Amino acid sequence: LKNKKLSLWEAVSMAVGVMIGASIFSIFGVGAKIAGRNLPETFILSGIYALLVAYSYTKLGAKIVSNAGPIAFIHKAIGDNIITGALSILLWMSYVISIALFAKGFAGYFLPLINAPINTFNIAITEIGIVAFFTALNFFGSKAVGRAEFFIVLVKLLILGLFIFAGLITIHPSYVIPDLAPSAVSGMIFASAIFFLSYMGFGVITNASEHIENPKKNVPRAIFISILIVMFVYVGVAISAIGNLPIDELIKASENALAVAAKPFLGNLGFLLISIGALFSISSAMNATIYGGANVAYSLAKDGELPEFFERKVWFKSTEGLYITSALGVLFALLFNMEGVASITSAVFMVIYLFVILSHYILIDEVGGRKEIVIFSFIVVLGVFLLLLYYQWITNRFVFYGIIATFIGVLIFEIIYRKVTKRTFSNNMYVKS
Ligand SMILES: CCCCCCCCCC
Ligand SMILES: CCCCCCCCCC
Repeated sequence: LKNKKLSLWEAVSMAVGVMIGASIFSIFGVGAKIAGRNLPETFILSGIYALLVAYSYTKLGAKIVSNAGPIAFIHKAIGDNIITGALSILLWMSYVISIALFAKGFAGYFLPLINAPINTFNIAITEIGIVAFFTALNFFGSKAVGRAEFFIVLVKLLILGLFIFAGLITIHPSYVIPDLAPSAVSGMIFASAIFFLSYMGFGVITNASEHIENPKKNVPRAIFISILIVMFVYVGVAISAIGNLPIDELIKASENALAVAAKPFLGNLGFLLISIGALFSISSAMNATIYGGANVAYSLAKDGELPEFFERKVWFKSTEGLYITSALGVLFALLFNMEGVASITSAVFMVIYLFVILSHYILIDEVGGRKEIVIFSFIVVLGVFLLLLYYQWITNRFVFYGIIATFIGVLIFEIIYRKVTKRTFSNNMYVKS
């Protein structure tokens, strides 16, 4: 008896697909708004943060194998307690808010495509509709869409290959050169904090590590390769879009930026292709996030453990979790705007990453690595976290309290859940590895 395993390239594709769905087709507009022409440099900077985090994930994942992902690293370092417990809930939440992000991104490209007006109602309906669709998919087609994921990722990479290389032919180099004004530089740095989520490949990979062939080798390789691929794609797309459309026209077309940005150099067929590619990209990212991420993370948080053998591409256990995940996802999507959801997601990922970096530090004699680099990584991510919170405090204080309420709500829930259920975590998550 054995799990259906992913090869290296399938694992790479999975992370690349999720990352592109979020960065290219969901939050790209927000980046044009905050970073403007410095957006290409924002992606690079966010990629540096991602690589610093990757240093820890790759060292830990070469030694520890578990579908519990970061929660296995954390348990191995600090044992079982309310922190470990709350982090398992937080990892689930990170998938929940990502679902809101994808739903929003889908609505943004979908409504202009069908000529529907942008309303608070039309947006709301389309988000509810797309989430409900992926919820229902559990019962009829989540595995089949799963088999289509690899081919959707290839196609959107080609489409974005076209966008990059055709776009570069006609770019104005005069709007490609980085703006070094103090306010252009500081917008670039604030955006980088929001755009940390652009490299959210860690989740789907490590939550699938036992379903990955030769995981001690291929989990670290998939994390590193996928980050490098998307770094090149993002920079190519930001330059091409920015060099072809007035920066203030990117911002008005925020919800579907790249389809409007394709028009100058690919005409109405480019608008159509980018829009259709966006819908498939986001769709495939949502399937990977729900069936592969959220299903795993919910069961681990609820049970304190996972089955040794299960189908990743369905809601394999505790079906109530599927409805809870979808309902909370729709809630976040209705309450906040794209920049809001992006900020909350990025904040949550940073807290997970900090505890992984800490775990790497505690377990350094066992897993290896340089203590200097690990401390450096921790300080960077913490700094970026606080920059994000500061930015929210001055820009949108509702988002600020939203972020704080999430962390606090998660910790309080853990204490109450642990007391009600007696649920505990053990080294049986990773002991066999
Ligand atoms: C608004 C409901 C959308 C219906 C699902 C369509 C599948 C997405 C593929 C483009
Ligand atoms: C993430 C914590 C999940 C708690 C829900 C348990 C409900 C049990 C349904 C029978």
